[PDB]
Amino acid sequence: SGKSYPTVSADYQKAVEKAKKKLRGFIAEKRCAPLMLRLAWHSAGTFDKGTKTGGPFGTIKHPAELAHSANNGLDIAVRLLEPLKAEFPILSYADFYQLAGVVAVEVTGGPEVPFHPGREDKPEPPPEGRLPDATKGSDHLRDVFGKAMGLTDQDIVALSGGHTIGAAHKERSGFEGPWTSNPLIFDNSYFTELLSGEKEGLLQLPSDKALLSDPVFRPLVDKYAADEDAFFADYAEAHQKLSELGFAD
Ligand code: HEM
Ligand SMILES: O=C(NO)c1ccccc1O
Ligand code: NA
Repeated sequence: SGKSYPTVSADYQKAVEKAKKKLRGFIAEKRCAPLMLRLAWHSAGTFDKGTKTGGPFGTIKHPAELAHSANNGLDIAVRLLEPLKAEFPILSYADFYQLAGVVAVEVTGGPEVPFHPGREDKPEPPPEGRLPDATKGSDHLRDVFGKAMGLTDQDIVALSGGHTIGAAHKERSGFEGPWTSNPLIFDNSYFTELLSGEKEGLLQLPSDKALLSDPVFRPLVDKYAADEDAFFADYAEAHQKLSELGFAD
């Protein structure tokens, strides 16, 4: 929607296809899908529509951006991918990381998020502080996803469902544990667990709980808890948009 994707060479397209396969096997074996989804989303989620700065242009590999507190632990993800990236010198880091995020969702059983190549790596990381704060609520979520990224309220709730895989770590954010009973399985359980309340061994952030009390977010939580197909459709739409912020406009 509103996108005009660039032309890339046949050899570039060949590399995308081969890298997709290599990433599947690597991410599945290493059990790092959630960390790779977090990497891709943290790279993309810095987009500010007003200034057209940040976004999915490969800058998350820069030591300066990895040092942002919201990126605690993503240095591990960058290191894990570097040997594989080196097998695909023709690819931009931006394309590679966004492809890794799409693959992370696929190999855990989630929707097939469309992918288009051609992002060009940008020289300078954006300023720290654009990623969302786990202790804040719905006004903050709309500031970050809406006023900065330019995504919709539907996209906020669907993308929050990325917590359906993975966990927090007390040494990284300070929060601790998985949102779901099957942290390597991508399904609608994040919403089921959010709605059933606190269960021992499972995590809810204040930012997750904010979805339950908001008049626009709550009907979406309910929809996704009742209808995984609907969640998968809206998730794929939102993740594609996120992965393409500032790209091919
Ligand atoms: C809605 C606002 C969000 C907030 C406040 C938030 C906050 C957090 C926090 C505090 C952690 C734990 C980090 C750690 O301690 O390891 C985390 C992890 C994670 N986030 Fe988010 N997040 C948000 C949105 C998203 C989005 C949009 C996605 C992707 C679609 C996402 C994907 C993930 C994943 C997969 C993990 C698990 C990482 C792992 O298992 O190592 N999050 N998030
Ligand atoms: O990993 C995160 N989000 O996915 C995250 C981690 C720490 C602080 C804020 C955040 O948004
Ligand atoms: Na899960």
